[PDB]
Amino acid sequence: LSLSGNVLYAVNYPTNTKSYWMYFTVSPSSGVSSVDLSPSTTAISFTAA
Amino acid sequence: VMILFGPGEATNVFQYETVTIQITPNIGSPLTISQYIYQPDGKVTVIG
Repeated sequence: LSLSGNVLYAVNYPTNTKSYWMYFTVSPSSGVSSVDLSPSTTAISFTAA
Repeated sequence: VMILFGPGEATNVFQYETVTIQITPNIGSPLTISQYIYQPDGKVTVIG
């Protein structure tokens, strides 16, 4: 997969005390082959180290 | 090698699909040909 858009981040602006969502767009890289994205098989990890 | 489609397989164009052709002679390994086909771009299109 390639990141194929900007990464958007939403917060309780202007107060910035609380965090709402992140949105971004992905597509299979270089148009070569299909990707299984089933939520049973695939993981998405998130870390703010 | 030329493949002409009949009214069955002709029914709509290959798009966002994998087409596989295999030639299997009576001696030796078969030749397996595979293309993922994007939308065709001309009267003839180069798919592979």
